[PDB]
Amino acid sequence: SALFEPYTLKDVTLRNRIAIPPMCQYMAEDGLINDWHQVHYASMARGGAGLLVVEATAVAPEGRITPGCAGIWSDAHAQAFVPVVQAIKAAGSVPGIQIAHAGRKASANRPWEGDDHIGADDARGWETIAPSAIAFGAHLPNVPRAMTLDDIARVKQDFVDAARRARDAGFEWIELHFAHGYLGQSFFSEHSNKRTDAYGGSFDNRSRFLLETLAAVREVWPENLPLTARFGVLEYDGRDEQTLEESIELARRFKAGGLDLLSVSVGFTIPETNIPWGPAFMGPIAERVRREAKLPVTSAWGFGTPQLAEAALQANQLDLVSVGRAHLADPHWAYFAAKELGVEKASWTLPAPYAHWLE
Amino acid sequence: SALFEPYTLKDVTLRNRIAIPPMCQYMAEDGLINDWHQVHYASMARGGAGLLVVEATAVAPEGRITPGCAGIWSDAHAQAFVPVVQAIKAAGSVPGIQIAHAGRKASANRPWEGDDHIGADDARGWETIAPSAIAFGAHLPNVPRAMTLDDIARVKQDFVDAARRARDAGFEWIELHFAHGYLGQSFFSEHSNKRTDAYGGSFDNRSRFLLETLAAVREVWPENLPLTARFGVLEYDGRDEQTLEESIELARRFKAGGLDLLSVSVGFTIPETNIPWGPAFMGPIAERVRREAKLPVTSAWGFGTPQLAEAALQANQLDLVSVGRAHLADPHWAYFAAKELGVEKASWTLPAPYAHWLE
Ligand SMILES: Cc1cc2c(cc1C)N(C[C@H](O)[C@H](O)[C@H](O)COP(=O)(O)O)c1[nH]c(=O)[nH]c(=O)c1N2
Ligand SMILES: Cc1cc2c(cc1C)N(C[C@H](O)[C@H](O)[C@H](O)COP(=O)(O)O)c1[nH]c(=O)[nH]c(=O)c1N2
Ligand SMILES: CCCCN1C=C(C(N)=O)CCC1
Ligand SMILES: CCCCN1C=C(C(N)=O)CCC1
Ligand SMILES: [Ca+2]
Repeated sequence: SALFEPYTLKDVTLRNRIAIPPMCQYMAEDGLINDWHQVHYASMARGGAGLLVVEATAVAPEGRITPGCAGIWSDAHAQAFVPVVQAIKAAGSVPGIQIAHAGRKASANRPWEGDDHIGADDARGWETIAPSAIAFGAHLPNVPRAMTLDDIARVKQDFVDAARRARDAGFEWIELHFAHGYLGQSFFSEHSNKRTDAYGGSFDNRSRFLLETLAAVREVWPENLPLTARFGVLEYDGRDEQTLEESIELARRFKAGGLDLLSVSVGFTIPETNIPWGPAFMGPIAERVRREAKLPVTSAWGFGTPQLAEAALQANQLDLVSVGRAHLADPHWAYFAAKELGVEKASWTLPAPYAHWLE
Repeated sequence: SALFEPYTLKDVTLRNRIAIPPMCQYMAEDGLINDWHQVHYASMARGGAGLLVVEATAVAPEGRITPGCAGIWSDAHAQAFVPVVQAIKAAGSVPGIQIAHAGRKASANRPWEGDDHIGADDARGWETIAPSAIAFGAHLPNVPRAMTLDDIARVKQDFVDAARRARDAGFEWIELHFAHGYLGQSFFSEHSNKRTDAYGGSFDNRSRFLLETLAAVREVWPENLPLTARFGVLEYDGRDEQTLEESIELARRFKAGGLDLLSVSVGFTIPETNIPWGPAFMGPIAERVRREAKLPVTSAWGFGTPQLAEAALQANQLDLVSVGRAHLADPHWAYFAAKELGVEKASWTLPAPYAHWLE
């Protein structure tokens, strides 16, 4: 089975091609993770996935999506991740982390608590920052503060500091969050970036924040550990042909800047879109990025069917398959997949105290 | 649906009728549980089961099955369970524990490490104790030493000490392990008990160790928390009619002695048997014990299909359905069952960070 072949990137070897993508838990307090996360991540890692990327973790407090988001903006925050890292490794999985800044989509309620921008009366809220003073709209009407050159320099340095802290916590895989309409994606998109300085206007200028951040992080992140990023390569906003061409060119520049793998996603930069949600709908998009930018890729958004995952690998659309919600439903989904694809000794996808009894 | 009705017994209310029965993990060292257990139990509790009975926990070192079995024979051992109790409660489940003594089946290898008696030259082994100096046979050939009267007093007191510790660690449900061929079962069975003192021969005498242990535990275990036991009510040894009749009379005496619920199982006292394994095969046996002894019951051994569980409850065969291996496969099996049975807002069997997304 393609899905259960190992994968080696730099010095890291994954035991199979199942990745658990970052999934916000909204259970942290002041950025600090706790027993919610400890058990959540340890249980999924024991489930058999080869790679577990920890949820979007804010590089600065204002970079959280919500008051429940994890952070890594101080050494105390980083120390809190050490037992999560070590529990993932003890299970035989590889620990990764996604470091993030929510940009204009920050200062929002938890999804099951309204999922909308926090109101001004509410004392949980904070001022948001973005390339331009323009609101997402819809359920996120708050207008961000337009970043100055000093802000841009400060945020870049926050990504660098976060990467250094991830390294020292023991993460073996890092993912820069340049997707889903948050700070990085919003610098790239003409929808949200109306700057007239070096960071807006042209393709080179709009790309600049992303490329400068990647290069700054590259200076502290170990050369022998995968350096990856997540990027929304189209919006389904009526501009897909040109947007995707630009996105793929940026992926070529990521590669020339030392990126080891790209997690291919959707932009979500504005609400006025028509995303054609469906089983494995990103497969052919990821394939095009992979082939044209000549870079390893993963993608998500409809692969929790073991046959869909296997198919995407056999078609060389993906190098890793990211399976999210199915792991929330069943933290041992990788075992389920091994059974469903007829892997020999499928139960030994799991640790002995389970595997012995399930074969 | 019947599966998702609450259950109240003494001061304890279970949020549904799904119980996770005790399942040995063989991952402890010198009886001390560790991070294996912490995550294992916390993840299953978050999966939605109403009751989680912690694995067979030895009241004394020689009463472990294996060198990996959990123990509660010191206050340090009991303190190790406190975070497990706390995590089970935090998940909305009720924490229980099974306290145990393996009798002549003790001093064995872990199941994936041969599953047989440790040989005499292996320094990991120990002398075993039992009512009479008779081996189980087959893969457990070691002959136990016959217990003295002082041994019997000491082991009863170890059960008392274990219950006291379990109480103080915060467990809300206790289960005495009088099943599966271990020490208690072996006092009751004529196959293993050939004693000629007060603890063997007659039905009263064979019952004595079990009834005295129950009464001694009852003195320390709070009256407002369920006091339960697991007991093998037949062997499938060609003596089932008489064995079942005696087992049911013993169950009546347990009830008279303050037992709140009986977990109905198979004796496994000797290897020379013909157990008719199949889906829910214990259902009719449990029903008969329930009806004739007038005690609430649970059972296991083939109920991990949601329809089989639901059917057993509607037929009033069981008050709680114990689902073991399906929870090793999927710690969130209770959510899977809620979906399979068409429970409304089934995803909210799980905590919010999962339920919101799975709706
Ligand atoms: C609870 C939850 C939380 C998040 C997500 C989604 C969900 C369900 N996703 C998107 C996620 O990584 C993935 O791409 C999607 O879930 C699609 O994959 P599945 O169809 O769920 O396998 C996500 N994406 C990301 O880049 N960083 C993150 O922290 C989050 N957080
Ligand atoms: C790994 C493992 C370990 C144990 C068990 C079984 C398994 C699979 N079982 C028996 C268990 O509680 C249950 O009765 C059986 O698993 C049958 O139920 P299922 O068919 O698995 O739902 C068990 N029984 C018991 O009384 N105390 C225990 O500690 C153990 N340990
Ligand atoms: C962005 C649209 C839906 C996917 N989600 C992504 C998140 C992320 N942190 O990238 C958080 C919630 C949902
Ligand atoms: C006689 C074996 C029945 C199932 N098991 C029960 C155990 C028990 N501790 O009661 C341990 C292993 C297996
Ligand atoms: Ca011996």
